[PDB]
Amino acid sequence: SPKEILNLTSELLQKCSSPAPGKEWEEYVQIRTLVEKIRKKQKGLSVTFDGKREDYFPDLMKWASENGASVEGFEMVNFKEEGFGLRATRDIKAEELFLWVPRKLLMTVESAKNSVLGPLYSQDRILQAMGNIALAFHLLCERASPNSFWQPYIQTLPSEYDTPLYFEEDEVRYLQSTQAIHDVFSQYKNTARQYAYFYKVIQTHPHANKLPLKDSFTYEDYRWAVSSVMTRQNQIPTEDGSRVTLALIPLWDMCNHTNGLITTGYNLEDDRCECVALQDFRAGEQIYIFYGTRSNAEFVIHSGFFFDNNSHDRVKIKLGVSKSDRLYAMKAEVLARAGIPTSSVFALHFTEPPISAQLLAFLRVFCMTEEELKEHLLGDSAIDRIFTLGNSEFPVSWDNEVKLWTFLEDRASLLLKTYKTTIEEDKSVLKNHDLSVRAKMAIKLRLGEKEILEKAVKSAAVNREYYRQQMEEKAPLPKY
Amino acid sequence: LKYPIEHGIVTNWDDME
Ligand SMILES: Nc1ncnc2c1ncn2[C@@H]1O[C@H](CSCC[C@H](N)C(=O)O)[C@@H](O)[C@H]1O
Repeated sequence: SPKEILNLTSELLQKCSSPAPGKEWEEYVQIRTLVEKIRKKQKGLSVTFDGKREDYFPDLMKWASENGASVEGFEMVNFKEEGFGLRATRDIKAEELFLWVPRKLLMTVESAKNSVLGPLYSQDRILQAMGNIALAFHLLCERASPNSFWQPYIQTLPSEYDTPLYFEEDEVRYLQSTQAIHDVFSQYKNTARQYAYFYKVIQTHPHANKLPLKDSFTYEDYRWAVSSVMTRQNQIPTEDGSRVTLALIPLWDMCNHTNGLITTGYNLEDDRCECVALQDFRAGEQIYIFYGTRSNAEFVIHSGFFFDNNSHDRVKIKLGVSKSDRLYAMKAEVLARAGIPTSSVFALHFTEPPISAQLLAFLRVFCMTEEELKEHLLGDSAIDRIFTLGNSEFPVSWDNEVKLWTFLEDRASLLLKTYKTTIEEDKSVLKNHDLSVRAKMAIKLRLGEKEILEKAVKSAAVNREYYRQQMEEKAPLPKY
Repeated sequence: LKYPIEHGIVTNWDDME
């Protein structure tokens, strides 16, 4: 019944528009219950295709070929580990330009603007503010349009993903007490709110009348659409080069991820995405790219996978100067002069050094004495001292270093104590239980947070001892 | 690389903020 669904989406909209609530897990399960009740009453994806997704890869190649893309030297293969990807059919040398996609093939915020979505786009404040959501509805509308220019692309996309939107409740439960689970909560709530909001908007807006979505628009549709966008979308320049926009990039976006550097760039002159080989690829070898320097929390939540030995992995750490601090005003002014907020969320990194220049600078100011602060505020050398604040080669004093690394060691240790399991229990779960891909993603993610924190504890302890040695031996302070 | 392209670049999905 259309009336019951309208009733349920109004309840879902209400529920998912209330502010953030130790009630976040309860709220999440409450929203899940509503979403699953809606999902079980709907018919899955509004549009499904008769063939297997590989049945449509020849159409993808022919379409891309006719519009100027590279279609020789690789084939599509379903790999067990990464899913479908590209495999070399000839030897491809590192730095060879082997893959290119002209703009005509892309789905962009601009092509969304000029599509059947156009009228709703010009009127809806969310679509105008958020190109990622616009891209998601663009994909849905074209998916439900049998003569869309982009059907060869849409028919070769996956039908499901491993973003946490597809996790079972017990798979997300593994993440209780972590940092990442709050971003899992937010993604689920955002997505449920967006589905209910746009469901009602499509029913009430004249601009939506010609959209296929007006006759069918399921929660499954929206979960698929946003998961397609978050696991594949890209920032590229506009045609004029004057702005950035969001885009889906056919054919090239089939490359799976490995460690390395970004080797894909936009060529404005010839108006196409260009990819040079990240490494040598022998015939028979999967062609990989490096997606970008994201954390494993970002790979799980937004890309749907956990990358082992992600050398850019990190966790968040919130720090600020407290207004109870007797030196608050001085510290806040030094931070301001260094371009650093008095409170923010920093990162702790898996690769040494565990902290960035900005975080080192914050921690030095955080632990400065009044005399040290005065030297960063007054006189002909103050600006020089601000300039080196993020430079580990130029400490403010040995005492300042000992204090800040002591603080970091204790804080990272304190954070380790807030997890419901230890690192060793996590390894034991992974060794002794037989788990799904999704459950393994969750347990590896919670293990990775703790391992980053433990590495930060050891690193700060080592730094504390190094700087305490310089202090006891009255080493001469480096000068800038 | 003038316009490096980051596959699956993270975006803000929070329409309230
Ligand atoms: N190194 C990796 N390990 C596991 N999965 C990966 C991976 N790199 C990419 N993926 C998968 O590929 C998706 C990005 S698009 C890459 C093509 C995709 N495999 C497809 O079948 O269409 C991710 O959401 C994730 O599911």
